[PDB]
Amino acid sequence: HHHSQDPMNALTTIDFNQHVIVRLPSKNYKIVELKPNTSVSLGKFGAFEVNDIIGYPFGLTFEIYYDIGKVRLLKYFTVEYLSSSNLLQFLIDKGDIQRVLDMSQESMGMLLNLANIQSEGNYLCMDETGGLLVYFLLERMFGGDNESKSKGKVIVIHENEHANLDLLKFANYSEKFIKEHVHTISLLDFFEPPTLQEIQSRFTPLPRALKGGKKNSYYRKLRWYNTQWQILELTGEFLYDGLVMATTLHLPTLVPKLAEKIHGSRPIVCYGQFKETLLELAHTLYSDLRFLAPSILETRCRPYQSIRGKLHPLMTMKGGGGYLMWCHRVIPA
Amino acid sequence: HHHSQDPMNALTTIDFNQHVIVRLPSKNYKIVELKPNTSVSLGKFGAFEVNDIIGYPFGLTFEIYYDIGKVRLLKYFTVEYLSSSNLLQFLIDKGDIQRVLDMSQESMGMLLNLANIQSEGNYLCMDETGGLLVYFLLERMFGGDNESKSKGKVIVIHENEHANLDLLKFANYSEKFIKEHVHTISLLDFFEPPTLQEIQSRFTPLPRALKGGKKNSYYRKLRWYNTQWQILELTGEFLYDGLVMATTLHLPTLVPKLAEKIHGSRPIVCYGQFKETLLELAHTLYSDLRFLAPSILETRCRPYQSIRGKLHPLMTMKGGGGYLMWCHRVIPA
Amino acid sequence: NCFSGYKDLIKEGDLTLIWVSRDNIKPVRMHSEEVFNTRYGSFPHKDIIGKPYGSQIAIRTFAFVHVLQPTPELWTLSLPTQIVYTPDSSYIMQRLNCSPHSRVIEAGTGSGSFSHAFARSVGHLFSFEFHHIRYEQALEEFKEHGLIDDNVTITHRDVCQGGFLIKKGDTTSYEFGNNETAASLNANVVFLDLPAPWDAIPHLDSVISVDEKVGLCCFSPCIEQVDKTLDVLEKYGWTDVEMVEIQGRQYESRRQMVRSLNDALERLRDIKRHIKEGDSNYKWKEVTKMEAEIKSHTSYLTFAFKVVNRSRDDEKVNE
Amino acid sequence: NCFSGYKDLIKEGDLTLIWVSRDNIKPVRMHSEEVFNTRYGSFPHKDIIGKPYGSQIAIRTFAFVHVLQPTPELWTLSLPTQIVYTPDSSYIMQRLNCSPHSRVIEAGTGSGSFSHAFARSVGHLFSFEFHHIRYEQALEEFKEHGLIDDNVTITHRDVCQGGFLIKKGDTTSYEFGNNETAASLNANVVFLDLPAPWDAIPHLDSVISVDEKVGLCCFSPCIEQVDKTLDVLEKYGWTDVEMVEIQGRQYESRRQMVRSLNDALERLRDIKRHIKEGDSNYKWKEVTKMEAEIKSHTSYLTFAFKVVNRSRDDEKVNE
Repeated sequence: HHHSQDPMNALTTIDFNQHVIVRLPSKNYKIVELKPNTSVSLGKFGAFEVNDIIGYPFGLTFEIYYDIGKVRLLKYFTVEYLSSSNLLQFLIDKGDIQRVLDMSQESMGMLLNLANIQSEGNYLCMDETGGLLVYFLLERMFGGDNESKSKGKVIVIHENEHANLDLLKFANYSEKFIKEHVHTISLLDFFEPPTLQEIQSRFTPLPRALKGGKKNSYYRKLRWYNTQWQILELTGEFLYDGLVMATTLHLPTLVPKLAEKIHGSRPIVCYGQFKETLLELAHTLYSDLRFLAPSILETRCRPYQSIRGKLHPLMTMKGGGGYLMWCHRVIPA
Repeated sequence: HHHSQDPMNALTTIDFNQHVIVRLPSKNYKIVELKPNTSVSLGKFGAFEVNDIIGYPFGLTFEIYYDIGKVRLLKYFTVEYLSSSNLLQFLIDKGDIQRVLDMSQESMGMLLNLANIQSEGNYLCMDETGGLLVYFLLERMFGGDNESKSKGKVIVIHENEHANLDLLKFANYSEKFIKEHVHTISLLDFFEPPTLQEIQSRFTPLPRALKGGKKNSYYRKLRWYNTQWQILELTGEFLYDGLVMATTLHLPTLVPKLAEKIHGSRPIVCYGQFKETLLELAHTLYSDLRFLAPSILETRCRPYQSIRGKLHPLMTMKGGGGYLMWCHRVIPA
Repeated sequence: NCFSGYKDLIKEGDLTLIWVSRDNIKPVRMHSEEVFNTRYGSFPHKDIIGKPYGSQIAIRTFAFVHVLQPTPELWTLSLPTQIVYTPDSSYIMQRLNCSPHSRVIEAGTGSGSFSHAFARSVGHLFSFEFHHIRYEQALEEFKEHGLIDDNVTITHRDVCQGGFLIKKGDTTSYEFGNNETAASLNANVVFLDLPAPWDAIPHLDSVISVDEKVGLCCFSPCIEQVDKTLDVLEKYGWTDVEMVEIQGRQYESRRQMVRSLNDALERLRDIKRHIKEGDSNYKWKEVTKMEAEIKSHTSYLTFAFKVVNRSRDDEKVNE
Repeated sequence: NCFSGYKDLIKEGDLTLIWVSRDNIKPVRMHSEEVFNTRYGSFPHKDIIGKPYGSQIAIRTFAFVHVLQPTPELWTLSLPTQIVYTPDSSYIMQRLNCSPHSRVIEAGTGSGSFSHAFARSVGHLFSFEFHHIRYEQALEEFKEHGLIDDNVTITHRDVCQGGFLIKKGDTTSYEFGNNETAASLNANVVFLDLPAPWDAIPHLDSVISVDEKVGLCCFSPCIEQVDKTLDVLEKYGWTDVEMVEIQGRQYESRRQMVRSLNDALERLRDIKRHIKEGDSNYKWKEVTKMEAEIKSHTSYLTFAFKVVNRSRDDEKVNE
């Protein structure tokens, strides 16, 4: 803002203070924060100055060479946008596959379309991964644009007092963006919300001219009050445009309760690492007329060694990738 | 035997009175019995005289042409040996996939090797398919040779009063061969066999010179007696060299009872159409120290359109193929 | 776009998807005087209009349908070759990171299956159709669905011979702005579903974004086609090239009867002395059952990326 | 052949496979003075010899092993490239209808994995090894296992340059009968695992059976190799040509904890006022879990068949 020149686009361009992906020659990923006037170490592959890569587009490979080395366009490294795909891959490389419930890129990609995820939708979500699912949703809805004019929201229902959304610290989202597009509510506040009466007995607002400590003790209470009021708005007769879930809670006695707040004709997608889990859910939903034709889906990707003359699928790879339970909320006659 | 010339080899050569496979231009199979001086109809693809194809090797394609047509080496048809593979494929073409419990060629091929099936082994078997599994076993052990000197046996344990082995009528096995290599025993006779005392009270043999009706009423009773004696030999302290199963009976409370008659270090292979079934069994066997490391295996075949210039996997095919539960009988310390 | 957003109530004139069964989904435009017929009965529209989307509709001699708002996934299942199904398309979109930031080139339009999935999330879609009659049909459909008035452009073009430029005078739905004589495609996402994608790739340099990573996916049924594609991609400077296949499966939730040894024994003891799935008179085990027929191959997916201006503004960084 | 038949009791001098864990199976020859060491303890052989095959053997400071009779499947799992695993090999054997009727040509011998599976069921096995040092090792192993004295022949040979004929004077285990100067291979089953199988296929006409359907499988990692194979097969008169791939998966039987909504609620109510798998203090759901790493590609399998004498004895049929 203090520059006369137009800002750099961090969606297209390597920019200061962005969290960014770096692919090493060994093909594993690192996440790197681009603090001005600092250096970054890649162990055996050398170190480089952050300033020397700013302003380039993503997808380029830089060589580190020595007369902390210098960088030129091509040991070496490749700099990529921190996409939902790349974040998942980083977590897998890091060894956290069980923390992401064994999910794959194709399974999450399918979940996004089965769930009909759109910029203007309000989606009900459970995410036990630390926010990876939330991030897949947000990146598809807004593309990482903190200035999006779209009004869509992800409402995260969670098991503990607070939601675990720690992965969003890598997302390059402003606090404003997050507050506008992500709402969190515990399972207890969602299924047994406080009444307006119960809320008011703790605080009712004043009819602005406050100052000092009085202004600050008041707005903290008013903050609590607005939180409570948000819960009222989200738990009333409010109806959501879809339900997406990656939780290890017991689905057969959880999903029917969540689906009462979903509008008719909206998709429901439950991700699960184990098909037997979804099988039990599908049978439970078969006998509930509020659910249309629950289906268990599986998608698996097999890459090829893609060099001309020696074309063949990869000979080994990791198993897993999980399964999707897809169905639609409907209204019985 | 009344020919001075050496007989034709029905393993290598199209021969009279053999059941044989015919592949039509539409690629579906028919089973054809080659009765001398008869004709065979293939509907829209014409009819031909059995005599005109005898003596050729298997694997040839014949054209039917007209001046009941004549045949020459190439509408058309291909004549193949009735192998265990081809019998399965015929049943699938015929639409009987559920009668064969959805099994595939690769799953049965794997079962044969996991079970270490050998010419001299005595194998315990359950087969609800009408004898397809029994036939896979017999063909691997003896190769269709009714004069094999090998001594191996398949002992079929079955649910009803008699075993359903009706598919063996297509097998081109003599009654002698079958009687020498296949024994049947009901579940009740296997788990609660009659005693020697109970058998003798109904019949004890005479010390040969009988004749007429006396010789014939005696040998019928002696036949019953020998059947009972065979059961005694197979249910005592007799131990088998392997257990192979394709049944839809409840496996967790059946397999431990069957495995008591299996020698230490012998494989156990249970085929199942549904993995959830085998999963339950594997957990049951985990806590029984008589079973070593039960594993659920899956094998799937994907053919390619194999024409040069347009190479790619088949675009559609049937799902299924089933699963194998593999483990070894062991002796706890 | 009647595929986009979230309608509450079914209105006269609305395009709906009426779910009859899993393999039977029909697109039906509501009209108060019309009737929807299935092999199970007749459903007058006036008994549907005014009810919420997702309503189960019942008639006696009871038969049912469910009336749904169109979505790309359900639309694709309703269609009767040139079809990209959801396992392939959702993967392609995820791997190329589709979002409102995306500007995509699609050729050819084919069934329009992929076009509807793109349109839902992309900033803009530029679709190209070779066949003049398929072009006209796709145009009329995209217009009726509301795609053309939102974020979709379709153009009649042999992209292998004539490239991707959109100029005034061309057969196209494109609405030219003030002082615009040509569209600036500025594509950062390219999907090619063509007989010979390697003839089209050379034309991409004129229409792709030049200051960002551009992603490309080529959709080809045969390995020989993949081989020719890998070759041209290398020649025209595309990197991070990788071919993959996607395999999708669907399972039914079913039950197998529990049949014990003891009951088989008891039946044999009796001999010695002388059904609908889920039936509560029996015990059942839950099992998953694979779809009868599987799509064991749709196409090989070849992904590639390009950056044209492999440079930075050195002095603008200095400031 | 110590892989064949069914031994009751473990004997001094027996080759055994000692199962330590799923990924740890070791071949061990029993000797009364020797000891078997694992990372869990020491197992003296004299405490094993004389016990039945399949015995669990226990020691305190309790640790266990299981002592098994060798089989081709367990042997293959015990081995440390050129390995054909059971999903591929069992399929190949089934599709080519292997039985005592089979006479097979295998080239190359590779790890000997396939050789042991063949030997168990075939009439005779003719195996060919290119490398003189691998030949000698395979020969010594096949001899020790008892294969050479049963139904297996191994020959040192570059089959692509010198073909498959076995003549007196050749480097081979083959035992020539009376008046035999050359083996009559008379092969009806051929398996080729070679860098360039298309150089070997032309030599097959001299050694395959001429009056029966001969089956061939070529094992090649790359699609380009498949393409060259399809070409030569056609030129040398092989028909019913089909390439397939086999995919094997293995699953663990596991359990996931059942965690109810109600218990999550009760935990949140408490907040408001202010573990080994299978643990019987909890509820569990049985689940299958895929092996951590999968063999997503071993090789393409190209099958083909030939009949040389495409004729019958017309007059012998007349009689």
